[PDB]
Amino acid sequence: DDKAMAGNFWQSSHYLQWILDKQDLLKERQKDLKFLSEEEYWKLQIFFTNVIQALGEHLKLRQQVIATATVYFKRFYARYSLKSIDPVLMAPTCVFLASKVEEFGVVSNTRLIAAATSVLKTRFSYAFPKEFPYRMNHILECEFYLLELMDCCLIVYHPYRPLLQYVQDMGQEDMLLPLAWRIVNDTYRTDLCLLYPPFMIALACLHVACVVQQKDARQWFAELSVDMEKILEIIRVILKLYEQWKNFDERKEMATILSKMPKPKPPP
Amino acid sequence: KMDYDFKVKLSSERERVEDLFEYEGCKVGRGTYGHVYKAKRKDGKDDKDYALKQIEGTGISMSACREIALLRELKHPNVISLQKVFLSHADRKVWLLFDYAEHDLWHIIKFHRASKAQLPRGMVKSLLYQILDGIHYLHANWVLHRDLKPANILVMGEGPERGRVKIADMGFARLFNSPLKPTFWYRAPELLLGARHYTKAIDIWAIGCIFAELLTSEPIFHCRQESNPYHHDQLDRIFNVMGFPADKDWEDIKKMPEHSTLMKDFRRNTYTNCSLIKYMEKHKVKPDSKAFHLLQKLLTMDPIKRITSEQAMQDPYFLEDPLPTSDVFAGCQIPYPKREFLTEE
Ligand SMILES: CNC(=O)c1cc2c(Oc3ccc(I)cc3)cncc2s1
Repeated sequence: DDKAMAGNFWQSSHYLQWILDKQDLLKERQKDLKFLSEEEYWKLQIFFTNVIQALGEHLKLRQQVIATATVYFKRFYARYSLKSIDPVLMAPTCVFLASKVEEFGVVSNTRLIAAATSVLKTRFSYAFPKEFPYRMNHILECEFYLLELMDCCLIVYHPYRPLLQYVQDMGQEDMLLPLAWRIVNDTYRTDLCLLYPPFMIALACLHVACVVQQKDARQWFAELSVDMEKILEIIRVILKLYEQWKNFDERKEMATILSKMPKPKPPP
Repeated sequence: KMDYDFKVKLSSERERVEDLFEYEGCKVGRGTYGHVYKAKRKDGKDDKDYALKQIEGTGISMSACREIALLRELKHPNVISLQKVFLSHADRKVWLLFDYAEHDLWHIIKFHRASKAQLPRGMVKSLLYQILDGIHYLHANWVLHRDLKPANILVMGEGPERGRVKIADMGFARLFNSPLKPTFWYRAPELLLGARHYTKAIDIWAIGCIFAELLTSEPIFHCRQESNPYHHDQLDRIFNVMGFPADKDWEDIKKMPEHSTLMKDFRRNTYTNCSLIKYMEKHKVKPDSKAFHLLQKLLTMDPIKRITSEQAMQDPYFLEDPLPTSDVFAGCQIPYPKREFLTEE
């Protein structure tokens, strides 16, 4: 565990700059909703969340690095249009940059490209007819743009750590953590990480886990000093995600949705 | 492949280091990190001196990445503050901007050691307190420095931060947090005996060394210069100063990878009349001073018996006259020379 800056969230760039207003986000999104429906935009985001996950697993990265790379991606496109940079290029760039914020091992250039090439063909050929078309020099170029445009904000906080402390506090690690952890993973298929402090997301995921497993934790939740209204908002987003998940067939739909994307304009 | 419009818009808005800052010929530091220049705003009438750091190599390396990642978040008066990052796409170089520190402990201690051919009363104490303050802030955020030495204890010159310590050049990237992955005067004995990981205590040892050097103007574990962590002569120097640890002093020493090597090379009896007390007595430091007792608590052989930075800040040393001051120069005229520029090719 890379515990750098762990107790500093309330003074962090994450909190001070990258907890966004839901309306500002929705307004910036409009330019891309000229081409895509709100539903199709969400489906795209889910899709690339899954792409980043697959790349990370392939490179044997711990979940924390993958989550960080996922947030970079979300942050970039929260601000800039899908057409600004090919997300097929952005996704591996996020993984690459995130992996460098850690010092326990390095992703070489060949291993990153080989991983991008291999994951897209074997796991995502339903969305992509052609092989991965970018070379490492494109990744490096994209990486500079990504760093610049995130205002060099690299340290990202995630729900996993507070979740661990909460289930420990409950004394219910065996029963609840696997399910709650998995629900944290699922929240990255939504905008929650741009809107809420991660401990709130942890609590919402722990709550849903408790409900799924018919574990009464009302007294424990009462003993907390938190805005429970906010937690309920988060829970509702989680419940909505699962309904979208049910109605979404990304393998059947994503080629169509990708073709609708606005594409980068070439130079004249 | 980017959007053309997106690309030329970003190109048009991009702050370029050579447009904003004058630093041609104003190099003040060179090293493995890269180059450091004294810089001034070309436009905004700052009349404020800056430090421009061009990071070694191209692209963003693990070293570069982690340095930016952590400096982007760390905020403390005694830790050098990152003002801006410039990314130069053409040559793929990274530039970091800092407020400029006229002075550092390497040059300040050197200036004194030459004068054998600390003048304000509480300067030494003030320096140490601020060093401890800064390292404590890092440690509380689970950030190790890992390369502490006089040369990167900076001190601000004339200006609104006159005499304020700035800890710089944190060893932000170490593979697997290991010393074993690519002088030793400031290295803790566990490092020299094959410690696998940097620790808080290893920084505290280095602070102890710095404190002793401030008191005497001499590096306490001075040794000859130049992959394997074991360095015989450096251990010899430490034992010549500290004495050779008893079993009860450092019970876990047996767990160090190089312990058997130490045994093969060193006899306890070689150092029987060696102690920090005798060492400091030869350099006119009173062993019953609060200063000495605190120094002894920093320079503990066994890392787990070494005082923490917070416990050090609470030492009654700092309650004794003269008290630590925000300005280590305490209003006094700064006699130290300004930095000379490097015109070497
Ligand atoms: C790796 N070095 C650095 O990160 C920095 C060097 C300096 C500096 O110049 C110095 C030049 C030589 C020495 I020795 C120490 C500082 C003056 N102000 C700020 C900084 S930040």
